Amino acid sequence: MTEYKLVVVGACGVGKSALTIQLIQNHFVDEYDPTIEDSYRKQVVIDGETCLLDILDTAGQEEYSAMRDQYMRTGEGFLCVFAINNTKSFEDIHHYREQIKRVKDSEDVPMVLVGNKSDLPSRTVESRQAQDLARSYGIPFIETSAKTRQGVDDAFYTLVREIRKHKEK
Amino acid sequence: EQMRLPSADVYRFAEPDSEENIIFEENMQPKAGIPIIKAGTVIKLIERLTYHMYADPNFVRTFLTTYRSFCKPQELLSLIIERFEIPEPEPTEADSAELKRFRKEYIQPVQLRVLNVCRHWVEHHFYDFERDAYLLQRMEEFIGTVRGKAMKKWVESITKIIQRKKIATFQSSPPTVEWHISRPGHIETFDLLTLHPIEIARQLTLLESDLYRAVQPSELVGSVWTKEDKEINSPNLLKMIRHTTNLTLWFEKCIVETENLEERVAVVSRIIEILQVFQELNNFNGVLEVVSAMNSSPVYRLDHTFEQIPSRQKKILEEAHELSEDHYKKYLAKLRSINPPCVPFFGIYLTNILKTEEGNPEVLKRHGKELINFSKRRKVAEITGEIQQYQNQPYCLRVESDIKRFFENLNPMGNSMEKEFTDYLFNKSLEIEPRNPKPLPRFPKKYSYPLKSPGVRPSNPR
Repeated sequence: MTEYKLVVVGACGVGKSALTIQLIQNHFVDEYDPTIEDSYRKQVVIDGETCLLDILDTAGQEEYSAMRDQYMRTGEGFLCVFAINNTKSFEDIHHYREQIKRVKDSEDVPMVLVGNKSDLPSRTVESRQAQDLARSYGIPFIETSAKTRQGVDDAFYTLVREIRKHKEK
Repeated sequence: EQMRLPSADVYRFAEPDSEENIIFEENMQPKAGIPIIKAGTVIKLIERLTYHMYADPNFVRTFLTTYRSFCKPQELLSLIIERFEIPEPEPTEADSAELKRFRKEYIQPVQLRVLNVCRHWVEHHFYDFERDAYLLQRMEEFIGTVRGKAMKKWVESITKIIQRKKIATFQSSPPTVEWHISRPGHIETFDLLTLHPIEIARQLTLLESDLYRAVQPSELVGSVWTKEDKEINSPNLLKMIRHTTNLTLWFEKCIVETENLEERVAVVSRIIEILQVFQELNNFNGVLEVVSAMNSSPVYRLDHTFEQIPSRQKKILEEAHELSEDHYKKYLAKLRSINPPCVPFFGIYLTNILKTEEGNPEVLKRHGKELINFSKRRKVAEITGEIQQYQNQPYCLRVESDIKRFFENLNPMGNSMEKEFTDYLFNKSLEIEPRNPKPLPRFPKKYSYPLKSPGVRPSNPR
């Protein structure tokens, strides 16, 4: 059974945690303990091929800025997350991708752009802006909602598809 | 054989327990045989915080560490004053007997529990009072209101603690301080290779131990180090992290600015020796400073440098790298087995508190009514409790104030911004060891002193 080492990156106050938590946790249990091992591992079926997702989310450690390279090098694919109510977090994505390209030492690293919607304030990054940015990098854009759990599966599953497309090519 | 309380109309806390106002975890408390509260209304949480049947130290500590998300300090004080002022039940049709029992088994115990909450609040979470002087006014006029002869000594003890709070040497012999090329007093020559690697590690362990020990639960609860007021609310945590980052960057800088290959091998070797003694001291923050520098993109790619590193030191580094692997599996186990003094890596606690607060709801709902999810807060309080258990034991090591100063005032970035500096380090990496197929250039030596390390073993016996 193939295992996919995924890594979540982005600014703080983005909902990086909520994205990964909502993937992992059962659809109708609002509960989580990040200390146990099932916290970051999920068996899933994507395009009829069973696989194991290993998600690294280091949310809360953004101030340890010199540890990003270390954490990033563990990944095969990356979710670059911004918040649709925080323009700065969207403008930061360029740096994260450039850092990922440097760590992995590759121009095409499996990658998806994710715009997360939690609660107020209101949207400042229109989906068109993100679709355009994603197109310039040659990667998928997925928009997700922390409240409703919409988009969460699609975001991770798309990354897995990008990893599979990269491994043939 | 129950007490018969007042009606809820007159005294809110007499409202009986139900599924709509309090619920419990299925297991009983450690050491004590008390129910573990899962969730309740703020009225019920305060009832149990000041319960008549027994004292609950665990619940008190957990409540006063975490209450501020669901209840304001001013509100908490109003509620415990309301709790304290217990009216007696109205007579049935006549008249003691049940009235004297009520005074003995309901009023007096509850009043003492309220005083214990005030004592614990004032002792361990005095920052509430420092930030809201009116809160302290209300507390003092309330504490001055308490008359009971049995209450007197608890009241007087609370007053004592308030006055103390209004105003802000080794056990065994520490080892001898180690010197290499730089002599004592000559701070002008101090550098990575000229200071003794043992003493670099010791003095960084003292700095990083102090930084670790200064961080309080008030900087962590509510995930406040990630919010817009992080500099206001979490200054000591941020100072701790900025030092860690500073030194990682300094290690990277020392490596990539040493352009001569032979000298860069000496620089990397010495950093691995510092890691060796960080590991001897259980300074895991220190261990990860080095490992982060070594896995940074400017250093990681230097295959010609790591080729000439002695095999023994490769394995030291590789072992340290493996701590971080598989979501800190080896680090977690190693920290749990070792005993103080130590300096743990804070980042894991940060993520776990954040994910706990993000991954569980603030409230639970039962029969349409809204209960405060207390088990969430207990889990955060367990993590902050684990942080505190490693803050009590200091290191048996002498401070060397000039070496201390050197590492405090370290500033490898200079006036450059983060992106600018990490680009500079990476461009330096490409200069000194170009990308294949480009040939490896030679660079002249920059160190006029000897490169040979004095090793990681104390020079004299004691």
